[PDB]
Amino acid sequence: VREPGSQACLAIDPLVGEEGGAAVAKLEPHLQPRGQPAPQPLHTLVLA
Amino acid sequence: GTLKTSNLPEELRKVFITYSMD
Repeated sequence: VREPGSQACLAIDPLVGEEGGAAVAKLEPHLQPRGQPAPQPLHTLVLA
Repeated sequence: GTLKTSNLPEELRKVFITYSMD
């Protein structure tokens, strides 16, 4: 008989870098609000 | 959050709109 002492099997486990991983970022455009005095289209009429 | 600005050249700012009366 032989003993597995020296030849024992190996388990594996990755060295995950999640602890130092950057996050996913969401973008939102800062709308030029119409609540603030934004301009409007100058629909014109004629006084005949 | 943090602010970002687009380098969009004026040439790429042109838009055309097609629609119907309703």
